[PDB]
Formats: sequence, C-alpha cells, structure tokens
Amino acid sequence: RIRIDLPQDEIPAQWYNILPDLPEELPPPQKEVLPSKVLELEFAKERYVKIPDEVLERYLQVGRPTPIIRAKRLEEYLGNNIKIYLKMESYTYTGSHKINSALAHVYYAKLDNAKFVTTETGAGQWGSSVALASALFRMKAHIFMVRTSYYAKPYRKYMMQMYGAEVHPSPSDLTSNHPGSLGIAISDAVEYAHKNGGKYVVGSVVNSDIMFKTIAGMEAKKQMELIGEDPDYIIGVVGGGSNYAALAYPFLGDELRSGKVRRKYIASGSSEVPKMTKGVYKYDYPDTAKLLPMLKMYTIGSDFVPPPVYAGGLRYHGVAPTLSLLISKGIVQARDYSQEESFKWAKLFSELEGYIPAPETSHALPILAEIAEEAKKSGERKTVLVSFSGHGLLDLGNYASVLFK
Amino acid sequence: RIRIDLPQDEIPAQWYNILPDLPEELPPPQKEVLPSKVLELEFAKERYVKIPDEVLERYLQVGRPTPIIRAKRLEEYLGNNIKIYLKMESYTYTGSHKINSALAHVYYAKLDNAKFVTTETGAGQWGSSVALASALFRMKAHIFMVRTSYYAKPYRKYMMQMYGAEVHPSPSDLTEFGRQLLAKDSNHPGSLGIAISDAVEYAHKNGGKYVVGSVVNSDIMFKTIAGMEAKKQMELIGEDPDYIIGVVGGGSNYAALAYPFLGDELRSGKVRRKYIASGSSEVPKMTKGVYKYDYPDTAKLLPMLKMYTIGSDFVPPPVYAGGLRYHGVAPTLSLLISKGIVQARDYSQEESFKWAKLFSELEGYIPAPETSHALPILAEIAEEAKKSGERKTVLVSFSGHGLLDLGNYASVLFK
Ligand SMILES: *Cc1c(COP(=O)(O)O)cnc(C)c1O
Ligand SMILES: *Cc1c(COP(=O)(O)O)cnc(C)c1O
Repeated sequence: RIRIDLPQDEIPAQWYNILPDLPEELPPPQKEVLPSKVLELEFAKERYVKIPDEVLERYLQVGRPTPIIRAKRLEEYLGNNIKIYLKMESYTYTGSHKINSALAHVYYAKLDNAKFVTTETGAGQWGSSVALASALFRMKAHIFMVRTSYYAKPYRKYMMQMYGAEVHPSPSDLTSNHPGSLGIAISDAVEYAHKNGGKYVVGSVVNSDIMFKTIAGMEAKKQMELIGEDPDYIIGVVGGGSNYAALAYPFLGDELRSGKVRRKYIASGSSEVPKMTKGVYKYDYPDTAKLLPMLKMYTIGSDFVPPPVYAGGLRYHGVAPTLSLLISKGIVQARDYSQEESFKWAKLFSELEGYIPAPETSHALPILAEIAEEAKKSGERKTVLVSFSGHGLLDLGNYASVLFK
Repeated sequence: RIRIDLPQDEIPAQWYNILPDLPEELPPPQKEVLPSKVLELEFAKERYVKIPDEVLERYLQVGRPTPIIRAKRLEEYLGNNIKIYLKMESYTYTGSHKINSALAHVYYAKLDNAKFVTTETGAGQWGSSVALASALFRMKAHIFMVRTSYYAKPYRKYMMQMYGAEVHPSPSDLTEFGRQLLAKDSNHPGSLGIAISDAVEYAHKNGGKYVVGSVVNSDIMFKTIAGMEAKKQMELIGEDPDYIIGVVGGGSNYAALAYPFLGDELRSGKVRRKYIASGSSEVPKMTKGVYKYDYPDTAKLLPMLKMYTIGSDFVPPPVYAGGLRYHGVAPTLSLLISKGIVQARDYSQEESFKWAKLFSELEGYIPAPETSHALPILAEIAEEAKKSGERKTVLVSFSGHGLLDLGNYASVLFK
C-alpha cells in the first residue's frame, strides 16, 4: 500500500475549466495555423468539458490513469511530520504530463484535416510528446529542434524519430550552423505550417492547454477520495505552470465556489530564472517569437536568457495567466530555489524512494522541507499532494553537470 | 481495458524453483565472497521459496507488481489473429527485471552482515539495479565498471551515482589485481572478466560480499516474481496463454516469466503451451550454441555450467548493438531447449529494430533493444494461429524500455 491505482475503467471523462470559477475575470489579451476547436475552447464557459472518445482512448494507451504513490521513506527522513503523496505524471510513456495536452491538440488538428503538424522544442520534452501523440493519431509531425539541443541532447531527438516524426535542426533548410533559440524555432515551425498547409501545435501556456492537462487533477481527486485523504497542501513546480494548475485546479475550483479556500497551494520555480519570486505581473509576450497575443502574467521578460550553467529545465520566462491571477490574489503562494539545492534534494529522493525525478520536478522537494519544518513547530501533521511531473532518465546529463564534478 | 493491474496487497509471496520439476536431471554445476543464502539456494529442492518480508517490501517500493498491457494496436496490425499481452518489467524504477534479483542478492548480503556489496558492470544495466537495491537497504555499493564503458555510456553511470553507489572504472587501483594491470596501462580499457576480478578481490579483502549477475539458478528463481505475478494477472481475466515468448541474454528474464507456467505442465506430464525464446543472430547461442560445460563468466571464478554456448571468448561484431551479447544460455533453459520443450529463434538486429520502431509507433512505448528480438516471433505466431481457426493468446516478457538505449537504436536506424 504505497501505490494507489485508479482502474482504467474509472478514468475521469471530463476536463475541468477554471474560468467560470475565478474570483474575477481574466485580463483580456492585448488563427490560420491553429486547430479550430482549440481556439474555441480558450473561451469555454462551461465548468466541465467532455473529453472526446478518441482522446480518452489514447490517454489509456499512454498509461493513464497514473498512480499516486506515498513517499514513506521521505516522510521518515523528514521526521514523519507530514504525509507525502505524489501524483506520478512521470508514469506516462513519454515520462511527463505534456502528453495530456499533446494528444488533444493533435486530435483537434486531425479534425481540421491537417496534412501534418509542426511544433518547436528545445531540450525535447514537448517535441517527444507531440511525436507520440502524432504517431497514435497517425499524423505526420515536423518538429523544429534548436540546433544546439539537437546535437547536445540527442536522445529525445532519437525518441521523436522512433515515434516516426521528422526532426529538423532549427534554423534548417526547409524554412551557417546558427545555434538557434526557442523563439526562432517557433517562427521556424509556425511558418512551415503556414506555407505548407500544416497546423501548428502550440507549446505555450494558454487556457485550453491547462484544461487538457487537468485529467491529472481529476484523477488525483478520485484517488485521494479513494483512500480517504484530503490534502492540506497541493504543491508543484512552474515552467509555464500547466502541470501545477492541472493538478491543483480541480481541487481549488470547488473551494473557490464554496467561498473559502482552506487548502494551501504553493508552487516553485528556479532562482536562476526567478519569474515566481522576482517576476512582475504585467502584460508580456507569451513566447519569445512575439507572435501570440500578449497576456497579463508574472514575467521576467520574454527576452530573458537563462545562464549557461542552468540545467534545471524551468527556462520559461512567465507564468500562465490564470495561475498569475491566482498568485496576485494571494491564493497560490510562490517560491524559488537554486538548482544546487533542488538537485541535492533530487539525489536524496532518488536514494530514499528509488525513483529519479526530472530536474524540473526536483524544485518541488525544497517545498516539502519547508512544510515539514513548519509542521515540526506547530506541531501538527499535514498531508501534501505533489505534482510529480516527470522522471529524469533522459536528463541525467543535467544532474551530472551539477552534482558529479 | 488494456492494462491489468495486480494490487500491491495481492503480490505473490514466494519464488518458483523449477529444479524439482525438470523432466531430466539437470547437470549439477561444476565463496567467502558470496552471500551464504545465495549459495544455499542454488541447490534448493523445495518448489517454492518464501520471499523474505524485507525483500517483498522493496519489491513494492520499486514499482511491483508490474502491469500486463494488452497491445491491441499491434494485434490489429497483425490481423486480429492473436491476442498479445505484455508483462511489463520495464515498469520497475530501473526499467527492467534485473532489480528482481538485485534486491534479493543485497538482502542476503545484509543478512551475512556484509560491510558493503560489490559487482561488475559493463553497459550499466546490472550496476544500476544493484545501486538501487543497495540504496533501498542502506547498503554501501562499490560498482566496478569496465573503464571504456565508464566513459562511453555515462548515463547509466550517472544513474548509479544518483542512487549513491560508488562507481570505480575497472581495472581500478583499489585492488592488487587492478593495480597490476594499471602498471602496464594507466588507462587500461578493461573487460567484463577484469571487472569481475576487481569486484571479487575488493569484497574479499575488505569484508564485503560480491553480488553476481549471471545465470545461476538462484538468480532465475529470484526473478520468477514476474511469472508468479503474470500467472495471477492472466487468471484474473480468464486468459490462459497458448504461447509464452521472450528474449535470451542469459535467459533469466524469459525463464522468470515462463517457468511458473511451465512447471504446472511439467507436473501434469504433458506440455500443451508453446514456449519460444529468441536471441540475436549476431550472437547465436540460441540456434547455434554447442551444448557443453563452459564458464558462465568471461574470466572464470564461477564454476562451469552445462549450457548452450558459443564460447566465453566470443566478442560480437562492433556493429552489433542489440544488447544480447552474452555467450551462453542458463543451464535449466538449455536443458529445456535440448528436450524440445522451449523452441529457439534468432533474428538479426535489422529485423528486430524494424519491429521496435513499428511497435513504438503503434503502441507508443519504446522497447529496450534486447526486448525487440521477441517481436519477430509474433509474425510467426500470427501465421500459425490463422491455420488453427482459433484466436491464440501470446504472453510476452517485455523485459525493459529503451530510453537509455536510444543511441543503440540510432546507430542502426538513424544513419
Ligand atoms: C516541461 C516540464 C515541466 C514544466 O512545464 P509546465 O509548463 O510548468 O507544466 C515540468 N516537469 C517536467 C518533467 C517538464 O518536462
Ligand atoms: C540484461 C537484459 C536482458 C537480458 O536478460 P537475461 O535475463 O540475461 O536474458 C533482456 N532485456 C533487458 C531490458 C535487459 O536489460
């Protein structure tokens, strides 16, 4: 009884849409390449949206529902002051939550009779997720991978290729050895989709994309209800915020409706990319390519470039608009930790629990230490539910660059 | 309804020992450093050996029981002539079945009050599994890794290090055997036999125990937790497999799945299911091995075993990347093959990796290169099943995922 399995025939059948439940309307922003039904869901007004049959089928295909695991050996290390439950989005075939939305974007593109889909990727997480979704929907995928990552971090490129996708170093020939960047790769992929009748699958922080990922939180609420455990804290890490919102919003939405928020919601980023603790809540460009409307979000600037030493994976400059609203209203609390502190926790967690977290995920572990410290003072036990967003088996080089000389 | 989970509170509590049920008497084999219980269990005569409670607990800790997944999209591709169930040993935290043995070996080392464990490793699959097992028992681990692999295949080294193991390039300066070889070449490339000799000496001289990753009977027995689980999972959905298939490195993953089923039939007096196992035609011990006593490890130490072998000095061509490099077949499995009870196949790495890619696109999960050699068997079964007029059920030992072996695939498939 470490693992809480949800049977596949009990998988939730709807996504959760937080918009009708937000304290106040979201600041408004300030269509040829996007799947049509995706743009439409960005304004959805109903609280629950049915997961299409074909999408749910492939959720089951890629390993959903994912388990919750109780991290009892970590609990002991922390003095048994808190109980720790991990929602294991790492258990999907691509090793993260990203496939939860990649599958939906590809489904809706297929419904627009897309000839192929395109997308950008840096280190390869989003690209490999889109490559898997495309294979399962029998769709041709053209992935534009920053040339530096295309050569430095080749394994996820090989993964995309095993799934049948064509991986193009950005900038490429279709379009001397310009190392590229993520913003060029977005333009590099958005153009190829525009001039060849493809659709662009957006790897950014829109509302529809959080909604698709909320299958994780819908499952977790069922699983926690299955063992009779109501979490006092829900925590996670913020690249753009989609993985954390996906877990928390199904729980938080019911609190917002009932009037009172009882649970504590805490999210972390990297202090080398400190949008969570040093970012400013204002309109900014959600992608470094500067196309896509501006939205009001916590941000350290779409032009921010992480230090070369940074290997923690939370490189994005901003926070999803709904999550930013929640933070500015005091509903979600913010933290930031260094990669040395986080990767030290990742190593400890690997030895204690046996499972190597993604470097991104490791930034949630210092939160647990803080909650345990407050519990020791209070001194009342608390239950924490963690978005365990990925595993680290394709990121061991990141860990090595910091931990192993 | 494609995944069959076995709840953790339903995990089997004993390992299966085929020795009392083998048809013929199996060739008897031909040690301050081995755990005492490991030596004892080689010759065990009971059918079932109780899994110690501390080992069971860590089975749960590393992801057991693993799921069976039905590969419906692959069934469709193949004409819906067969049902295909995959026992997913890839779902353990180290990505393969080797942890099922490593945990037992480390526990019995702890029971002997060992100060630490040692083992050898090449590509890193065994080293990673011992490193995790050791972490979960708070056992210090010293892993002696073939020096060339130490630098060439570093990701699995990093995995060992994340688990807190100390990784020593081999030959190392920590032993006399290693220091002597470094005196001739300060950067000696090492070998698996050299790494074995390193680990054994270090254990012997410093109060540790050596954890063996080879085809001894106890090792297969420890891995039978996967077959015990799979038998319960298949019975739970009313599916009796007609074929049980897998790949052969030394044969432990396949035996671990098959033996719990095969024992029942050996006891009934007649084998009705079909058992098919495959290797690499570049390392063709399965189809072209000589059946004789041979060294189970490449620089001796362990006693000789009677097995299908192509010689412990066999080295595969440098283009080979299928991962089934080992030169022999476990002795009990060798016996079964020689009696016609298990059928042998071998496939090229081009044919197997072609199937790996197809399977990755159809089902969305990247097999280990080693595992991919089971896939060609399915096309043979689909043909046979069509002739029967019934839809036949196949159970597959899905021994690992390929995420740490994607370079291997790229060398064959992507230029
Ligand atoms: C990309 C990534 C993240 C951050 O993404 P979000 O936009 O915050 O959801 C977190 N964990 C893993 C494993 C990732 O790959
Ligand atoms: C080592 C390995 C094998 C070979 O296993 P044997 O027990 O020796 O037959 C097969 N598959 C994977 C994934 C392996 O790592």
